Amino acid sequence: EIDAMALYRAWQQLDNGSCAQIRRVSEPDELRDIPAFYRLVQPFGWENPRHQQALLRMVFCLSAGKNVIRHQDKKTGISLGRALANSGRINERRIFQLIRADRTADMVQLRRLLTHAEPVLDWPLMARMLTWWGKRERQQLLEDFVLTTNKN
Amino acid sequence: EIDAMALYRAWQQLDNGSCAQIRRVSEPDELRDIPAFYRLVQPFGWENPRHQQALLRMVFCLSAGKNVIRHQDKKSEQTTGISLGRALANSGRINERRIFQLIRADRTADMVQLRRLLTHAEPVLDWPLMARMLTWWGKRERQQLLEDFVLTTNKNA
Amino acid sequence: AWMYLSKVIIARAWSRDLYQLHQGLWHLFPDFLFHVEKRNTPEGCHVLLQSAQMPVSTAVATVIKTKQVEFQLQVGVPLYFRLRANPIKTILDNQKRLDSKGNIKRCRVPLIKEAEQIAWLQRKLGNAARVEDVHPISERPQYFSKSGKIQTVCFEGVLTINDAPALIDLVQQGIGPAKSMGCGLLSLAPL
Amino acid sequence: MSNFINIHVLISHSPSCLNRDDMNMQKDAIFGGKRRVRISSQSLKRAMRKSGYYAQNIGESSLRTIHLAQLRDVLRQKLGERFDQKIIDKTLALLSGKSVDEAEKISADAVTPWVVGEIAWFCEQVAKAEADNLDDKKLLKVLKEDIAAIRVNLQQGVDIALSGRMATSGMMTELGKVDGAMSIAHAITTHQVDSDIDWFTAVDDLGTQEFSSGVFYRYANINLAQLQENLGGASREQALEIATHVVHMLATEVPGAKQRTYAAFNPADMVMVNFSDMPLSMANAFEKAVKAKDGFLQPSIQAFNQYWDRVANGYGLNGAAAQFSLSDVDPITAQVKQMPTLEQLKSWVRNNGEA
Repeated sequence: EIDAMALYRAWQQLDNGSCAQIRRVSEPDELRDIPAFYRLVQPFGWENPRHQQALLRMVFCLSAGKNVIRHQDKKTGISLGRALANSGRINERRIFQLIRADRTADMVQLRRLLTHAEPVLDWPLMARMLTWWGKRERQQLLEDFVLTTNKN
Repeated sequence: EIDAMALYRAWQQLDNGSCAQIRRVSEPDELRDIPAFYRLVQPFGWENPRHQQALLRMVFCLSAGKNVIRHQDKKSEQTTGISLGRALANSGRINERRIFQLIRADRTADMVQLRRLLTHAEPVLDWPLMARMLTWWGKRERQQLLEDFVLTTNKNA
Repeated sequence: AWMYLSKVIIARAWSRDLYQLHQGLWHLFPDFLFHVEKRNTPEGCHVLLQSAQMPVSTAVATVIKTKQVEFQLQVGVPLYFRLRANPIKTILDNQKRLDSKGNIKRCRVPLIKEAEQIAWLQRKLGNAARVEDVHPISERPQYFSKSGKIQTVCFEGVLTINDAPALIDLVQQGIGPAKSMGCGLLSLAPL
Repeated sequence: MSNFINIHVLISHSPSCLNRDDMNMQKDAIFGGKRRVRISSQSLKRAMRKSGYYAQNIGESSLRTIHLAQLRDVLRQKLGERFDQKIIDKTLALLSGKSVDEAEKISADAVTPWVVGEIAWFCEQVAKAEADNLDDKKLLKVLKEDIAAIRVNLQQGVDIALSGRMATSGMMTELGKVDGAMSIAHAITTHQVDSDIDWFTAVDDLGTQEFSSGVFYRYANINLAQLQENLGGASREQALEIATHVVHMLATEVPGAKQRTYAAFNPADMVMVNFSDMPLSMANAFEKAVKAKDGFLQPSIQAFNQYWDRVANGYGLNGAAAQFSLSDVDPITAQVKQMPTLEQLKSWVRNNGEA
């Protein structure tokens, strides 16, 4: 499996030029156009193809900013939907919009949400979610969000 | 009575040196010549002479290997689990005449042959039931072993 | 520089454990060194026995033959030898268990490397003789019931004598720990 | 054109920490009434397999395991650029007979030898079948038709073509059964290792034996026809090349860190290679255990030679034969071409017994 907290702390300690150069992508695959990216994800198994489409997503999300995603340890920790709902800055219809969006467009919407909310969550949990990222996971997202928003 | 699953769990967690050292015997009474044995079976009432013979048998079978006898709990439906004879028959590796010559084999001849069968068949079975069988081990428990074997083989065919 | 050497047997009755072998041996004498040559036969347990005193056969400890020797060794001559011993190192317990006096225990640990074991041999012989050829036969650990464990090694080979009386001193004293559990006895033979 | 090539080796090395049992004791074996020290053929084989000589002159060695999950990960990493992960999984699944999910543990029935080149080839056939609308059943059916095409891949798994393979499940049960070409015995010393001494009688009287070294007899033979077949029909030349590397390894390798006692001085203690129609072993030259002279090596060679003479003459062996030994022992009468160095012997094998 692919280390996730490692990558997180890696991103977090990145040099400003690099970070500023990765942030400039506007679509995950464009990371393959950027040298810094490769230098960043080499240690975490980018060379093994299985992980690439995962890494690409992880990094993409992290690329929302240097400290946009705030990782907090679990007391299963805090899921993405839970967090976005906790923020109080995300309207429900954007989650709606996200889970019906097509390939790649979804991630773009996601990263935008992340920059708007600055969520606090269990990063490796999200990491796994991104790792698989199917119909199941999107539905799970919306559900977490709704169920949270109700109680709070 | 003697706690079975306890003895099993102790045997599963014994240290490999003691384990290999025990396996090496060739007759149950030879276990008396081994320290690791005493430390193993003392928590389970070896100190009470009533329980001794029994323990000697149980361990001997267990001595086939650390994972030769695979315990499996009985299903809640069934009143008893898988007995030895059924297990052996289920293995498909044992010949009827081995079992026949087993139950007709003299004190002592008997346990040695059983251990050979156990290593050969690596049976999955309800262990505490086997343990009971070994606690008593008289004409009718032997005959019951043959029964279960023959009848299972006939059932399954 | 006298002694005598005797081939004895102990019935499997008393020969069940290491300590009981000890006992069986002293009971046929109203100190010594011994080497186990066959552990359980049905008849029992064969043993080569070097002693100060004369064995006479008992109920469980049967003397087979006995002859009485003293040593005349000429320096410079090479000889075959056989010695079962337990090479150890003494350390402070890493488990940091404590002694009755109140501080950390000491532990005897076997040397498990071939080179170290041979080194131990040459050291133990020291100036008495030089080892010209040795093979360090690995044996199964022995246990006993206090309770415990010793790990022996059986050296067989060729040495050359450098100091006859010293070597004889060695031969009658014994070489290494656990003298009372089968080790120690050094047997020499003409090439 | 004889079909068997017999390798007889006398090798001199330590008799300790080589091959131990479950209780810290060196393996042994009784022969002719005396206890010899033994190295077990599994140990020999695996020692050769993982040796550097093998890695540099035969190729990569088979990947033997029972852990299908971890093999799955390995095959993904090593083939993932050449097939899609799903084709790999399908292939391992068809060959092993188990389902390859992403579960943590997936065990085969037994530790099986795997050649990654072979697996790759199968991946080809699977993917091709997928593109050709073949169900698994006719896939198996057509693969059964040309097996040599599968055995060609054993040129990247020569240890398997040499010592064989059985499968209990999967498509390998009908496509993976390999009957080994090389037969190999357990190494036994030609002499008694226990000091030949009664210590009682000896203390009254107060050849020379070795102790830190011992002489072992290693026998192996190779079935050339069989090796050719297992390699997918390769030539007798490729056969003989491999057989030569086996003569070398057999003559030189000692399990573990240890090596031959005279490693730095000569290249081999004694080696004889002999072509024939029926394999026959020379172990009986040491039924009567060898007694020392200046150590055990040349009395052992003397025994070997005397017995070779008596057997060859008696049973009429006029197949090719060559021997390398730089000891001056009484010579071996039969038409046995002597070889000044080891390499010359190796080239004599490489050339089907004429060079």
